[PDB]
Amino acid sequence: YNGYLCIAVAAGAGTGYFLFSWKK
Repeated sequence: YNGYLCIAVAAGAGTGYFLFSWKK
């Protein structure tokens, strides 16, 4: 049930904490 698309990248991006996503 909806387990892909913007999931791998998301989880992959936000795998750790935030990363560049919320670059300091």
